[PDB]
Amino acid sequence: DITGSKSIFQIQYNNELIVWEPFSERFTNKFKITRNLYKNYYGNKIIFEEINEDLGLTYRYQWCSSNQFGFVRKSELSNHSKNVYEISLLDGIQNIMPYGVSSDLQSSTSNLVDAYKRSELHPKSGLGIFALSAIIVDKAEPSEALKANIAWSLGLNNPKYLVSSLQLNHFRNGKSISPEDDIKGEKGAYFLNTVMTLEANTQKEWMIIANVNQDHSDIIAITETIQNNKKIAEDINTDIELGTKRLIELNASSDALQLTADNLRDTRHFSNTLFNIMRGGIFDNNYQIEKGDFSNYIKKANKLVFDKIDLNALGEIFSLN
Amino acid sequence: SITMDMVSMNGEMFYKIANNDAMRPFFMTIVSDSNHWMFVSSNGGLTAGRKNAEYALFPYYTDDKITESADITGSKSIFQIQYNNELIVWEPFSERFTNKFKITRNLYKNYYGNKIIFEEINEDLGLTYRYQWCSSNQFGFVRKSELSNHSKNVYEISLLDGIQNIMPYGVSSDLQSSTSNLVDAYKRSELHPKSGLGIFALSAIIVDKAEPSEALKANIAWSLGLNNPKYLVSSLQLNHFRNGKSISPEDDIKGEKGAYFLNTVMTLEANTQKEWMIIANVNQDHSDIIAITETIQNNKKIAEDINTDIELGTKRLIELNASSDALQLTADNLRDTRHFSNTLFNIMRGGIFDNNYQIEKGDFSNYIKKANKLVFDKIDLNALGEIFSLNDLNEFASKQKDVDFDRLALEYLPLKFSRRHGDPSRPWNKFSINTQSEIDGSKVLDYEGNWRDIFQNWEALAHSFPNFIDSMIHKFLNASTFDGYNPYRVTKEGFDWETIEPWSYIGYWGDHQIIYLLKFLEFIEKHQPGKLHSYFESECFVYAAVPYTIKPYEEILNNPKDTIGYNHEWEKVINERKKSIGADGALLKSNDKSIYHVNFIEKILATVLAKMSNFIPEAGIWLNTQRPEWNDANNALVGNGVSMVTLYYLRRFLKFFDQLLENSTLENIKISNEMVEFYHKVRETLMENQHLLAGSISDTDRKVILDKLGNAAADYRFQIYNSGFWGKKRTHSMQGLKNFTKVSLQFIDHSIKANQRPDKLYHAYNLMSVEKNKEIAISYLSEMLEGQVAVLSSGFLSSKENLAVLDGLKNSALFREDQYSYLLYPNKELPKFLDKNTISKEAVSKSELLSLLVSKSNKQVIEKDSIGEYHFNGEFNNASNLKQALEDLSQQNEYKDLVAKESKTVEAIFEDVFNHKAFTGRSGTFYGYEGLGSIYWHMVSKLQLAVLECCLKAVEEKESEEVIGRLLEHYYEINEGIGVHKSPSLYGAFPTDAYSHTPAGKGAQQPGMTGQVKEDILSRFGELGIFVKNGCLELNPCLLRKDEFLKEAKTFDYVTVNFQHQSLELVEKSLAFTYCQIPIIYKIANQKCIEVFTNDGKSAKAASLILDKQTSQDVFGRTGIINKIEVSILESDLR
Ligand SMILES: [Cl-]
Ligand SMILES: [Cl-]
Ligand SMILES: [Cl-]
Repeated sequence: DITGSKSIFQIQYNNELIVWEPFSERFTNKFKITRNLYKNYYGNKIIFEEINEDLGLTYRYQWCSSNQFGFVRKSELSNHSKNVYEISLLDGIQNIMPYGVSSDLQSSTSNLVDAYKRSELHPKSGLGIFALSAIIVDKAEPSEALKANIAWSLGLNNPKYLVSSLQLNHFRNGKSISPEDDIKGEKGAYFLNTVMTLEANTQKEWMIIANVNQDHSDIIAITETIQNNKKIAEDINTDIELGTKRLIELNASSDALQLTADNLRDTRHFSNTLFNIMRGGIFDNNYQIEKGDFSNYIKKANKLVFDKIDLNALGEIFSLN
Repeated sequence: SITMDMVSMNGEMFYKIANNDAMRPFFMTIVSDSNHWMFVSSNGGLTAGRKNAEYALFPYYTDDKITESADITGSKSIFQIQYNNELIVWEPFSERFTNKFKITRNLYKNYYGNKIIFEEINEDLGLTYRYQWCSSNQFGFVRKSELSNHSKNVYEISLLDGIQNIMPYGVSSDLQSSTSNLVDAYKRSELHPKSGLGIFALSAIIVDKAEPSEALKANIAWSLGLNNPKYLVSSLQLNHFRNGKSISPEDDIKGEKGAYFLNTVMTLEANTQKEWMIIANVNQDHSDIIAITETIQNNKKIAEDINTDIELGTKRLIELNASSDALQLTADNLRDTRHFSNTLFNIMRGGIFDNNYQIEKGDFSNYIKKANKLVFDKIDLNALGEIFSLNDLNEFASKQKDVDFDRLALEYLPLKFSRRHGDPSRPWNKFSINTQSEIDGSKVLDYEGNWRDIFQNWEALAHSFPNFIDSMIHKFLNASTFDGYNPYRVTKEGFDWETIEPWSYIGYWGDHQIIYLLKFLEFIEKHQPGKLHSYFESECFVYAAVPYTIKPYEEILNNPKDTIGYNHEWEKVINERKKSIGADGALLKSNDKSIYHVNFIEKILATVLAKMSNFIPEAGIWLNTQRPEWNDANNALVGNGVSMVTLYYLRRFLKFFDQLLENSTLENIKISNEMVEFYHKVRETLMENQHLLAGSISDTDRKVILDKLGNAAADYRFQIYNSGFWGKKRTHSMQGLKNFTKVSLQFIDHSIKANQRPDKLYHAYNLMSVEKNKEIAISYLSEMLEGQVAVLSSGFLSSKENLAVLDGLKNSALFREDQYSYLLYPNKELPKFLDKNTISKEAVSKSELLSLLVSKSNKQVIEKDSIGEYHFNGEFNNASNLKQALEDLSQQNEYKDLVAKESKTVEAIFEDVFNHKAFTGRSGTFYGYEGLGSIYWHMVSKLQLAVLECCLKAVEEKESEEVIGRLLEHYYEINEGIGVHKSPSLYGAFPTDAYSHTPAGKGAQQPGMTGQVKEDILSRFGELGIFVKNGCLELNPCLLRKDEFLKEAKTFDYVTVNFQHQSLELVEKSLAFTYCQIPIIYKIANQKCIEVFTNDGKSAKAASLILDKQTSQDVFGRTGIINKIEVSILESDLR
């Protein structure tokens, strides 16, 4: 309810404002709903889905990974009713950690950490910066926090932004929010607020991207991309699919791929193999070895041997043979 | 919408916050007379237990997580209500059914702070549900439930009500915090069918050892008041019921969080109410559980016995608090309630005396045994009874002719009820309420506390028990070191010092000595004039052996952050003496004796000379002892920081001492031979530099003076660390000491005059640096509240100057508008993330190294972003990270030379970007606690007391009524800021409860045991005109407002010194309070008069409001001779 994905919709139906908060337990048995959960055959994507059967509205969000961009939350709001709906939506992620809090400190002393939080919005780009005012340390010495966690968005028109969960309940109670760009002392969050007309038999999509361990240069690169790169959505989707492709290549090298009459068995063999190579490893490239890695390994193993053996006769890459 | 009213609930008065759910949830401590603790949010989320976190009923987490846990932990109630042919589900206090019903939520807390009620009105159904938490020494926690039908309908209701996420016995708070999932696998919750009692245990105590580990205790919950209940011992079916279905009884659930739920079906008629209770307790063995099961089955009056024990709890709470003058009755119950809670939080932290001035032989005898085995063997306590007074002990001691017994007898403090101030909002502090023996639950007479916290609490406590002041003074002095400092903690047994575990080091706090000692010395001289004089030549004081070596002066000057080593060899000798003697083994010996004894004059010189040895003219007292002063958040000022704050209080200390010496008729003093050189070198340094005070002091002369003072201290301590005290003393002139005090005051006064700002505020903390190794330069820091508090406390400024300071303060950046009170230092905008760390293009291009690193796309030190701006590497926290990176670069051939050439240049660019030379600590770099925009209430209340003392000075010296009036206006406004009359939404909690701080973005944070309360106790006594001077009590308000006086008749229920609960009838135009637990009634009258009523049935009247010394001693001595005092006050003297 307080951490991760959160979505609230204010829907004009008749001359009534109706509030729907999918995946929450905030409105028990208010609506007939169906919840479905999806996971892909490779295990690297998951979709949460709620159908509001009273409104003929479905909300889905999907988690994907991107080596380049971090985590990508892809959202779809689908109107399969015969009605046109005026919807004001608040959607995003909450209890975003700032960079540089140890897991130990967050576990034992979360309240103290809050006093060091500062969440900001970069106005031009809509990117959210989740940082500390200082790295928390016992020493009586300066301790600058020069990295951040981030979240940003594509696909919604002229959004208002929150960088905290302070106004979430106000929205839940059918009221409108004020934009935030600088909140101190509170759990980080990243929410988009937009108003849209969702026609019958139509679907609206958007995505939120979040990443960790970002320095000033990393953040400027994203802000520039948001402003100048017309194909940024495509580049994100390309990097997601590259991820799947690389996952398949790793696993397939350990005989993960089978096709029988029974996809459950085929899928289980895939995941078995993945969990095996995740724990024990997979070979880099068949029986191929790199001179540089091998040379470093010998250096650490036995300095006498490393001094004595001349590896010049071997190429930059060579086989086990 | 959010109002606060007084409301009777079942015949008991509570404060009610209406619509409490419109406030951001706030955190509370529910107090007990016993060993209960309970930390609860206004939303219902809680942790609770007995003694400490290792006997938690509900899991012990930080206050954010407690607040966030309300849906799954603690109280839970679901009602299935048949109306029409519809089953309607209502879950009060939950967020499960948002806006399903029109509801009102109200929160109640009683005047004593030991009961809380949560209430939800379902306005659509005309149904109200309330539950109340109470404590019982015998039974544990009691949750009293009421379901009230105020509709015109009859309802068929099936209810599920109880408590969930009940801890099993024997889970450590550490394990529950870090590994709660593993704990679940060991849980087994059971129901005892015959009784309905729930048993919450582990299958085994969780341990790393490969050994059996039986879990032979449990937590329990049981119930009264419901007919034929079904029971759940888990939350597994909660959601089934939430969805309108019926439940199956449970009596054995493994692997799941414990819960205890009752299910019954009832017909609730119109205009009727149903009641029940749940009782829960911790740390129960098989015998304990059988006793409850038997009681449930056979004891017809068990409900009454529970209610009796709850009320006994309240009564005992009142008796404890009343003994420290907690009970007042004025026209304003908010003020009366705040005074009650202030006093409670004071005695909770510092303790309360067991029984007036009464001492038990057994406790006392055990204390002597632990203190000094030689003394214990030698002293025959037969002549004393099983119980005896402080006076009886003094008389007994006077006959034994043993100075070590004198000291131990005097130091004895029969305190109880103290505990450390840890809680979910102060999770770095471990707490344990160790007030009942583990063997038989009898009272425990013990105490422990951090130096500053406990001596602060005791100043307020002493007012109610004045004859213990000598005890406190000796405890303080005798726990001080020869080099003028003290260990970090005091205990009944003696004292504890910090040890070294890293970047871990020990030290001494600069503020610990002067002001805290002074308040006690001021107290005794008011109550017992001449008593301090009687100790001038009495060699009954000792020196605490704390094994810290303060380094030579030249090493301190060289690096004033590296100044104190732990002496492990000294430690071994102490531990050996402790085995051989007891606690007294931690006292310095001499060449001659096991325990070295000195007089009061020597003890004062020890602490004064240590401070003066760190005196930097025009700057203050150097902070160079590896610990800060009061403000931990400015802890990086240790090293080059200098305290004007301590100098201001030293001015007050030395003026007091100057007058004390002047009133003496002793012609000589007697001090350790070793101290003579030190005392003389310091005195001489000041005498021969006094000519400089005609103007300002150069940086050259500043160093000449500090070098002489510092070298003198260093030679003294070197001699004692290496050779010890030889045991000989020398006779010197009293005139010479008066000369020393006078010249010390001349230097301090000159320094004060050099520390006024243009805005009329005073400097709090300055910086020093050593220049051309021949000069000491001073620079200045921001305006700080603490400086204003200290200079206004100094006694140095005139009334007009005090008022100019306070006018400056009101108009300064320290005034925070929304709460109309004071910050510690200005709020400031910190740089936003993308503004923190940019290197100018010019600086990069002018550096060959940085330009080369950019060229080669090396990112170890500097990186260039895609709009062409330059940044230091994002991993750097400070210069030490930069240095390390430059050394890594210097391993590479192409960088080696440039790194050697430009390292200093690059480091200077770093310092230019980050300005770390200006860092004073986390105070300027965070947004809670002592941080930016935060009001830290203890310091505001110290300001209030200082302003009061300024008001009393102006009245006394007969300033113009304009000056008196303007000073009083400051007093009343500061008091308003404290917030007792604010709305709950502005205060952010119950305004009658103290909290540590209010940050910029939230209401009050950290409930209860703040040191603020001791200041507000003292200010309240000042307001009521309770003054002691020349051994005489005066009851004569000059600052008290007319509106404090009652507008209607009221009954004052109070407790006498002999624990009798009695009543007085007050009329209009009067009020009441107690002092030394005597009730005092003020009444408005045509003529001043005091009337003393004695237990012989007589009374005695005079026009003077100053009592004589003998009558005053009868008050202070708590002998029950005086029954009450009535004081007739002029309307024209009220404000
Ligand atoms: Cl502690
Ligand atoms: Cl303490
Ligand atoms: Cl001696």
